[PDB]
Amino acid sequence: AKGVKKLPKRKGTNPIPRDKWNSDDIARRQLEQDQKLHLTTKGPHTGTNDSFK
Amino acid sequence: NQGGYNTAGDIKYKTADGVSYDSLWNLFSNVTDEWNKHKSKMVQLMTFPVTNQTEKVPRIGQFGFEKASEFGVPESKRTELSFYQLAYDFEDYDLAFRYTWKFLRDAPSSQIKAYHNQALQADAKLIHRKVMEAIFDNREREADIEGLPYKVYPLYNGDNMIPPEYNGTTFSTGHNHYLVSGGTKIDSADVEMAADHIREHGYTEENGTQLIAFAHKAEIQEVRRFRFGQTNNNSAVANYDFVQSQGESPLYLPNADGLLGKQPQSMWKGLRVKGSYDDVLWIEEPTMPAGYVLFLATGGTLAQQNLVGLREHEDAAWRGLRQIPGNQTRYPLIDSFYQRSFGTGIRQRGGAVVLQIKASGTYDIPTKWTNGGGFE
Repeated sequence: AKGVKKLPKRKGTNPIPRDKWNSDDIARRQLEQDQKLHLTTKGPHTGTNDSFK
Repeated sequence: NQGGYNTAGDIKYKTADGVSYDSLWNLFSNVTDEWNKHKSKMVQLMTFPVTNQTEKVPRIGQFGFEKASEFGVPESKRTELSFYQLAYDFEDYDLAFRYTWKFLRDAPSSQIKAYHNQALQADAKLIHRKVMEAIFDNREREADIEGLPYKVYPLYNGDNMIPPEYNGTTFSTGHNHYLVSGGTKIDSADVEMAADHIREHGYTEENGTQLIAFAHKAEIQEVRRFRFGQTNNNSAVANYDFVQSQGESPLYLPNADGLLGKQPQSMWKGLRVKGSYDDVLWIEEPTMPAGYVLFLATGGTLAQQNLVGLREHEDAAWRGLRQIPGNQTRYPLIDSFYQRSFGTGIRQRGGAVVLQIKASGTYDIPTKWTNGGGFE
């Protein structure tokens, strides 16, 4: 067979290029773990409010 | 509006050409209103029913070993926790329907049913206004809940909250999401600035979000003219190009070097999409005031929950729109009330941006959504 591969070219609309990285995938996977760091509470209905901003 | 008791003398029987007013009122007695369905859909996709949670609990410190010895013992290790919460407003609203005994004897039943159908549409207008001014009014509100004071919040507004650090970028006090464009017409630097003000807090396309922009026709007709490397308004140069949604009017592709963007689908969330610039989808929003754009994050890891929390009364007997029997009855005068009570607040203070197109100075709240201004 021929040794040359034809490169792909820009179609009429072509997606925005965004660099994939390993450090960005670590940060992405960490954030979907950090998204479990919440507790359900009794809300403002406690006769105290000192945990509220 | 028009008001007071309904009286004999307000009753019309037939038109000058002999059509009965009962038949005319019977057009309005049962129909849903397309505009108040749209306003109800904007509430449905822009709100969540409030539930009680902490904000994200900050992570504990991490340990490290020490090089051992044959005689000594190592040093001791420790950590500590912290957490916080946010609150939501609440208020009561009511309307009246007062009549005379002659009016209820003589008036067509279709007029009474039309007045009831109009009360349900007065509720839709109220809830919509109160959701939108939770976003567009950039002022902090006090609320009292069980007799204690609380603070309830807009988006970041130049206040003393510091947004949490993300990927090693740390924010200051004075962080803000009520932005002024610095020019009479929108440009691509305004759009890219505003979308990056969201995406610096997380909320990125790699985290699986979609950004949406809701805008008036006068700003969409500028944005759809952005093309890569060309000059816009205010001497900005576009870094992307606007790609039409698949359902728009046909367009010639300008170059063999094709458009820098993916083509959007026809609709998002049952709303029609104009197109996309950067990765944000643009929606022609008829409710939007002229000089303003709302940018909003959605989906992915961080935005599974809609922007504005709706708080209703804690007891089911006081939730929803209710009819109260009223305290003039049968003769000579009749009275009846509608009552609803609810309120609003934002949890995700960075999940959206409001951009105002004006030449210079501070942000102005849209008059139709100033918090004290009315009930529509």
